[PDB]
Amino acid sequence: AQNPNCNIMIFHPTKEEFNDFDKYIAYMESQGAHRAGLAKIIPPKEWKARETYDNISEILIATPLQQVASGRAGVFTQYHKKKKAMTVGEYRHLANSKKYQTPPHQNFEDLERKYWKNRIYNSPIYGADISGSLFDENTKQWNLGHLGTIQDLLEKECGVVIEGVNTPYLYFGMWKTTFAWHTEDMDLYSINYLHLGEPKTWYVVPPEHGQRLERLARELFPGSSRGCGAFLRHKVALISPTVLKENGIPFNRITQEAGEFMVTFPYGYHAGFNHGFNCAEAINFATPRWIDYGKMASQCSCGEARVTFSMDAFVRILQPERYDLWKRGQD
Ligand SMILES: O=C(O)CNC(=O)C(=O)O
Ligand SMILES: [Mg+2]
Ligand code: NI
Ligand SMILES: [Zn+2]
Repeated sequence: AQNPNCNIMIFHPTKEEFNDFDKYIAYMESQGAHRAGLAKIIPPKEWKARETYDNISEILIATPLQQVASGRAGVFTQYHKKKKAMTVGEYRHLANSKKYQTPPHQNFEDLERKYWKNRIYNSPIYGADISGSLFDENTKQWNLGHLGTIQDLLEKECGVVIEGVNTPYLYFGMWKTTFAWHTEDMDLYSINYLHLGEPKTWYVVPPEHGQRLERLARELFPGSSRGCGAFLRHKVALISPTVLKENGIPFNRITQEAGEFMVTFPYGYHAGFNHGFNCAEAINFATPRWIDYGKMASQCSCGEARVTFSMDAFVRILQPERYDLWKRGQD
């Protein structure tokens, strides 16, 4: 068995190997990359996502989200308070302000310490979940707006044609902006490209150990767990590496820098934070190996998770027994 300790693997594809996306994902899996839940892909030196980032300031962040924490430093939830619209240039200026900017630090480990010590005492503003792309249309390799769609994969594997679309999303971050512990919708893969700016630190639980994280989460967030049998689908709970280690939960960590891709694998729980002003692009995708994860994915039916249009068909076809209850939670 390849990668039996479930370490995060880092890949350096050549420009030739960068042509065929599906083939390279399958290659990484042949080397055991999925066992970690997360892999890093450093593009060949010949590649670029676009020519420059000099002309992005007029992108609108219609609903910036202020991420307000509750709990203790290592075990907290966050809620998202909607703020007034602002442009990316306005948001960049805000991120760099004295109130929001990254503090002085020695290295990534010192900043990580500061994040976990101090996160809860601040409410950073995240420009998350903005439909759009920053890849140039002429970038032919690993262009996250040009991937094979999940609807097409389901149709190719299972024979059933379904409605729905699959487009990317932009994330504008600042120091302390946080992504809570989650797996993807329908335990899909994700791919995330950090276009510019400061790093993003990731934590990940191997897919084979995901239920250990779920059991801890039920213990640590006991009201939430009574409310919903899949409350991590709400994407609000944070648990620090120190607390994970104290509770024996297997995990790994890695820092993504500008110009690097990360792939999350089916049922790989992940969480993390941004170091400072940045912009990432991410999308979900599927492969043949996903189908069995999709069929077994938990679902939130309490009403909280509310998701895209395109998840309806995935539930309907892969999980027909669950469909009626899940759709009620959508309505
Ligand atoms: O970058 C973020 O805020 C969150 N991203 C992801 O969870 C991902 O790419 O799967
Ligand atoms: Mg612009
Ligand atoms: Ni994710
Ligand atoms: Zn729920």
